[PDB]
Amino acid sequence: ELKYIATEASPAKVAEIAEDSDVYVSEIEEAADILAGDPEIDLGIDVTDELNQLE
Amino acid sequence: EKANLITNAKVHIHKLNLVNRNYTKRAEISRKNAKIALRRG
Repeated sequence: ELKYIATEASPAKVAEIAEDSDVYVSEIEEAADILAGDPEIDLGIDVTDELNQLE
Repeated sequence: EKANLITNAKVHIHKLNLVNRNYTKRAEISRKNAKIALRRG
């Protein structure tokens, strides 16, 4: 049985499946930040001073 | 598919950027080991 555990807790496979998860994690989180990319448009198209009179 | 041709280029830009994240992390990791090894002598 130690052989059968060591077949499938193989450190050759533990390290594979751990590395794969990390790449997908940074792929998804950065794909959330470009999903919030529009602040760069909002801060750009509106620069309106005039309301300092309104202030 | 010339649209997909311009699409594909815009796709690869994200891969190139993805790796640039990865090596940035390793760069700092290596610098941490250097700082330690100096203190190791």
